[PDB]
Amino acid sequence: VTIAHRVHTILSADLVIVLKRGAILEFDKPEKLLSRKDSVFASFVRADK
Amino acid sequence: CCVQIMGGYFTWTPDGIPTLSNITIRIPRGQLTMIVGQVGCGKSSLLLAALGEMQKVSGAVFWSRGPVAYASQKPWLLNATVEENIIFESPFNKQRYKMVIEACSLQPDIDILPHGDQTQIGERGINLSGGQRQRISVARALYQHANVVFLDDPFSALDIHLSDHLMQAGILELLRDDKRTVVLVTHKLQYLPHADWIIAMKDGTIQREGTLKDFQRSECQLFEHWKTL
Ligand SMILES: Nc1ncnc2c1ncn2[C@@H]1O[C@H](COP(=O)(O)OP(=O)(O)OP(=O)(O)O)[C@@H](O)[C@H]1O
Ligand SMILES: [Mg+2]
Repeated sequence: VTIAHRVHTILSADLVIVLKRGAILEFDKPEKLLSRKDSVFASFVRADK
Repeated sequence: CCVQIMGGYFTWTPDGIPTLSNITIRIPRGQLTMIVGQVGCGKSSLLLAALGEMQKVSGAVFWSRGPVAYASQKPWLLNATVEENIIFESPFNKQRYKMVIEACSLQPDIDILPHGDQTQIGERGINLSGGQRQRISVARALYQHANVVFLDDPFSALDIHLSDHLMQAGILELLRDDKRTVVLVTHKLQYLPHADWIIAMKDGTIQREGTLKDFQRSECQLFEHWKTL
């Protein structure tokens, strides 16, 4: 169970869980999360890459 | 023209192995230069040697000494008032103070402190999280108002939001000074085409030095840099 300061390293995970200020936001596989573009994870991986 | 060390040999113990050997370093006047390398490769050691913390087995350090602002790798605060240790015995300036803090993004973290700005923290006061310690350590050097500011892995306990904010605001403010050299080492090569000079090293020994027209000499090292897109 990983905590990531590098969203690019967590990319190889089986399931990614996103956290807002106190709750999960749509735990899912990384592919769908990055493809949705509505995920905050998309903003992360796009501002970091 | 500024700080330079030709063929330096530095060590920790005068009987052990000469940890750093055959180094040639340059830091231009009023620029932004970074140092990178592997883990434990010796990226803080060169710096502490160029700060006078290592008996040089050989070589020659040349300056201009000066009250160089600094932030150790592990952030370290004082057993005193938050204002008192971010100021650090400087003539208090409301404008510069608030500007530095906004640059370090500490206002929402100050608001949660019981006495706000004048909260008495330290090893005797109330304790807090490593992110705030790191930000205070950076603010101490930013408010320091020294010619050669100097950082050591500030982007360690910081996420992407706060790292972006600090980098952008603080470092662009530093560059906004007519002449204010700042030297920060980091692991994220993300901000390479923002640094005016680059120093890469491995196993202590330096490899290359040059920002763009020198990063075109080989594809192995530059591909290693761009491995993370
Ligand atoms: N305070 C110390 N006392 C003794 N040896 C040290 C000390 N600090 C570092 N060393 C040794 O010197 C070598 C270089 O250490 P240095 O602190 O430069 O690592 P670094 O590359 O800056 O760290 P990081 O990779 O975490 O940024 C290391 O192999 C370490 O074993
Ligand atoms: Mg180090």
